[PDB]
Amino acid sequence: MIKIGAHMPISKGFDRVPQDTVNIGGNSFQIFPHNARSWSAKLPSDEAATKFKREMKKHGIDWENAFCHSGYLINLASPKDDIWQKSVELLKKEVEICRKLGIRYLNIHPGSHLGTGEEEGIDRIVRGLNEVLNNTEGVVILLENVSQKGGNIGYKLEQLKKIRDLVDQRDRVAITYDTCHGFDSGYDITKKEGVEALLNEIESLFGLERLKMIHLNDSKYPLGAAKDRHERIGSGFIGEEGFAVFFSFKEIQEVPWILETPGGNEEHAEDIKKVFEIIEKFGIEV
Ligand SMILES: [Zn+2]
Repeated sequence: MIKIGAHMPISKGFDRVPQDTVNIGGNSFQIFPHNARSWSAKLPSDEAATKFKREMKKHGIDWENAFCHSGYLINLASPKDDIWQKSVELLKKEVEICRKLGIRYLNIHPGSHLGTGEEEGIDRIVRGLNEVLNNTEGVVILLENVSQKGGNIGYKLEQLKKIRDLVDQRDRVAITYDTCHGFDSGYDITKKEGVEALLNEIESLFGLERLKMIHLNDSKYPLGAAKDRHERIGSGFIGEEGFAVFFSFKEIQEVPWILETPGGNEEHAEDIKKVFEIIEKFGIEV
């Protein structure tokens, strides 16, 4: 079946997310683990966590379709030690928030070396991940591919594998594929050859079961732009045709599609409708 959803607001409480998900036509979702302004974040209370799990059960949300996404502050590739340390300590807290909520996945951008070098930046990420993983249990951290802006690490899937193969607990590191970041970086999912090459690269670098989530974003810019601006499904340079090709692969259908396109619940409900519209219009099986 198609597993699809969106990044959901948590400002009215975690427990409202399951209901909001089915109300936009989804059965999967992504959420921030908190709304902290700085390096310290609160845990959900026992009460909040219980309500969240109860609503999850009520609405039958598959726990393999529910993700947390870490915030913008954390940078494990930071050349600043104090930023690296604080980032490490906040990520641990975020893992513990996931544990409390029952969330199995925490998704992050690997980091930015801010112009101090990709190789040293990768080692820092690796070391940060070790400190986090070796001091926590259960939760799997997902590495997201990103756009090639500034010192971003991870715009090539090769970079995610270099990080992952050096981590102590590899089984607790997996992969998220963002279609907009990939498109920025030359990954052409608008052609079947492109999708096939993507799949082969994922299979060879990590194995296909390491692909835990797809961030389904159209792009404001052409293939290779490296611009990192998301676009509504069907309104960008990937388009209805591009996504139709992408959707035709069973390997792609196996993974939850999570929207990070502009707007909120209202706009995302439309994108979800658009996805099924594309599926119907182009005669995609299923
Ligand atoms: Zn992200």
